[PDB]
Amino acid sequence: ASSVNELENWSKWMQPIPDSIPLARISIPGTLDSGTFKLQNPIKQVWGMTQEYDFRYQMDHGARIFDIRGRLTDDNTIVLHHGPLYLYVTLHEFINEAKQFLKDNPSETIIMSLKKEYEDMKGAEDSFSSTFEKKYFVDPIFLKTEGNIKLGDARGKIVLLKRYSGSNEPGGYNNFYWPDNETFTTTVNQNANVTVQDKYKVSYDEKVKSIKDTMDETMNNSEDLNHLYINFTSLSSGGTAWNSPYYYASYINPEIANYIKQKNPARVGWVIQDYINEKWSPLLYQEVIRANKSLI
Repeated sequence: ASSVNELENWSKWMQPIPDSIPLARISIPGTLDSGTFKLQNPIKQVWGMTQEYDFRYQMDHGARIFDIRGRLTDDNTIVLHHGPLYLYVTLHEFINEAKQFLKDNPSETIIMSLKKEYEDMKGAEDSFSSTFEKKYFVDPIFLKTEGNIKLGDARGKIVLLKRYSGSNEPGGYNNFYWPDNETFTTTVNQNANVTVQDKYKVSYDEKVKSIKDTMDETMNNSEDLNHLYINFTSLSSGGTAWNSPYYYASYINPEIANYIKQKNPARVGWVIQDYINEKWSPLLYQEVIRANKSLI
């Protein structure tokens, strides 16, 4: 309704935000490689794994943006993958948890980034894009409206963020440029712009600076509703032992959590991170949600 105490309820933090506001303006916490919580093997975790708890936990902690990577199986089904590794998760598994969360908390909405992570299996009857639309995207939860999506036409639906080419069914965010490992800017739909900082695999120093720099612009340009700001706090960088996404996340998450606190911004943008949990002292996702206080 009209109170900043509705931002402290994670499951329904999107309730008090007016139905007028374009999803881009709102600042939302997200999860990188959302389906890696099932990796329990040691040599698998230090490489793949970027999250520890399931989707529902992720959503109950305030997360609304999910990085979903997939591969086409010969059984004609889309499954979650981290590079070549088969995460023991599937798409239906994700779409079903979303619906569950959205039924219990209809005041919310989840944005689902979908990207082809691995080459299709030979048995594949149809293509990856076509198989997704024909068998999944056709479900009624997926919002089929485009343009600058308002929080009003998104409640209860799933705002798909296409990150795969060859789409044929309208709905959500259209596939835009997006180069490998770096910060960039391009134009999305009719009325929109995107500045994304996906600088994975880079030094810790450079990384932190890139997050702060990117978050610095979103802060100044707080009233440009026509501008998407995706800020990835993830540091993939392999190296195994204490180089893993977990080692890095221990510093970056709290680090950025303070940055947002101290500065007391009016906009922080869509912040995607690794290891959403409650270990980290400051809590990034909570601070990202809180910066939306300016919208009520």
